[PDB]
Amino acid sequence: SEKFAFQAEVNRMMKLIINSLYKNKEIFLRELISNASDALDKIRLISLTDENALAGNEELTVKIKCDKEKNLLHVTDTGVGMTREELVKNLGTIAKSGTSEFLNKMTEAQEDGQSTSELIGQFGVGFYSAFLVADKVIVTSKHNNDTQHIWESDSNEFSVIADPRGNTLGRGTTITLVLKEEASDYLELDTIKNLVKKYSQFINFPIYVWSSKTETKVEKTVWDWELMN
Ligand SMILES: Nc1ncnc2c1ncn2[C@@H]1O[C@H](C(=O)NCCO)[C@@H](O)[C@H]1O
Repeated sequence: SEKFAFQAEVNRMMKLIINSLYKNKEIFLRELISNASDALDKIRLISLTDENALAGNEELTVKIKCDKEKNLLHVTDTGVGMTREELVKNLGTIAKSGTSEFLNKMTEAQEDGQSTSELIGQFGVGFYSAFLVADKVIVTSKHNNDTQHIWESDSNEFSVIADPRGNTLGRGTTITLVLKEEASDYLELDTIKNLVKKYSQFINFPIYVWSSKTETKVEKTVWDWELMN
């Protein structure tokens, strides 16, 4: 449907982030998990004021799935979600007041030889680190005040469409990563489980990985959400 170019500062930001974490690519998952935590924190706080805030989906979880066969990684939360306008502005521009400070602090850091990965985490701009391991990033989101929408980008542009599938999330957001060939190891359950456990121990919400256990030629395989924190 509707196509957009990234704001120039976001193009600059993306490159800064990519270069900062280029040799620590796994950090992308830490940031997606941190963002999902923030979104969950937000709807939890809204529920203090809105008696019907959780009506679209009564759960408060992060859920992560590998799809080796389709080369996809999904990170789904039932947090606050994003309206169409929010997908466009939050992901495509320097929206928040603090974000603009990131760019300056990031540059002053890289000159003074200070660590920068803490800056990415502190300012919550880690979403773009997804492009370290993904050729395409897809964001499906449902907010109580809007219909379900899909944002998609290969980092050279982005587009937003209303989801033709309707409201499948209930409430929350899915980050779908179309993984680079070099990043296929993030499709392995053992790798993902190890990373999710490392980055979710400090999160105040339950995080699940869609895992499998095979028995016993005759084989029996059991699929279900394995709690990681
Ligand atoms: N899972 C997520 N759920 C709800 N909102 C999310 C989200 N992941 C990112 N966002 C929103 O997009 C913004 C964002 O990550 N912009 C890119 C860096 O500035 C976040 O500040 C947040 O407001």
